[PDB]
Amino acid sequence: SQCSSTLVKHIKAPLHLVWSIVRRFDEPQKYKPFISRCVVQGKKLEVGSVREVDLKSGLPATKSTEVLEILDDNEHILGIRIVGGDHRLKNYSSTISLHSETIDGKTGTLAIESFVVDVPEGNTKEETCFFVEALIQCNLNSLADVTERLQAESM
Amino acid sequence: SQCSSTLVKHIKAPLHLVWSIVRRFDEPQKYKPFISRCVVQGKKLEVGSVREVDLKSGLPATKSTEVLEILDDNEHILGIRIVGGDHRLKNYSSTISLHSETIDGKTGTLAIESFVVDVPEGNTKEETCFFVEALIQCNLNSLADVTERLQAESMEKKI
Repeated sequence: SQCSSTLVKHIKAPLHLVWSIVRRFDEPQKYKPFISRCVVQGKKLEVGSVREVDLKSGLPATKSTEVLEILDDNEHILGIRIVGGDHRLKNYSSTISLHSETIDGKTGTLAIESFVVDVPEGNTKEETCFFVEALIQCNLNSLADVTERLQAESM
Repeated sequence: SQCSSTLVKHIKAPLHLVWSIVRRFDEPQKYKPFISRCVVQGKKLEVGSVREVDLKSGLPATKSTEVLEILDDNEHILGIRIVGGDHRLKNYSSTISLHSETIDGKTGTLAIESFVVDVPEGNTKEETCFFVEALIQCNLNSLADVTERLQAESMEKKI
């Protein structure tokens, strides 16, 4: 009836740098490959700020409206809830927490993204949820590439 | 700039049965899981015939317009081309063939499906193809499920 799943990604870059990008609720296109532009109505980073995402051309969907639900600069957590948009996903919530770990002897970040979303009418978990897992996996993969180029650029 | 890939499915049912379903160009609902309605204009399944597919509710796209390109009852090939719909898929074309096999001392069918589609611009092949492979793997796995249940039912009719 509803599907929750958790995606994990190891990143070869320092936590503060990774947070610096993740934390931008007004700039998801920073690393999310399917976003074209983003507009935040109100003060960009408060809990309750709505954003209006425009996806890129030639994808199944074109727009998404999302609400920032948690931004914790302390425990490094970011929660959103999608609330509208032509993708037709219903009741989607997603949290990304960021933990400090050590990868290949140097400092690194674990990304943990959880999400919950209703399985559409007439379709099974087995048909649907691997698409949502894929998108996020892709989103995290891109965060890694982006952050690591940034951490490499610093040298 | 183009996304090309082939998928494979080993199905535990006779070829006559799988083809029985797969050749149904007017009813991809029989096994494809996202499809709600299929209208076919004029001739049912003759090369050139077009189908308007309606997707089920709550999905990122609602309609697809596809064309029958190959229907071969003898060689067991079904080729289609998508030419419209709101999935925004550009130059999608797919083709599926069914082949007979004897594996583990029990008859069966290998299905093998190859697709080709344009990659959305401003996105890379890496970010986008696995999505198309996955949907097809999804249809293939479903085909095995549907087909194999039918075999089991038929084998239940043992008297």
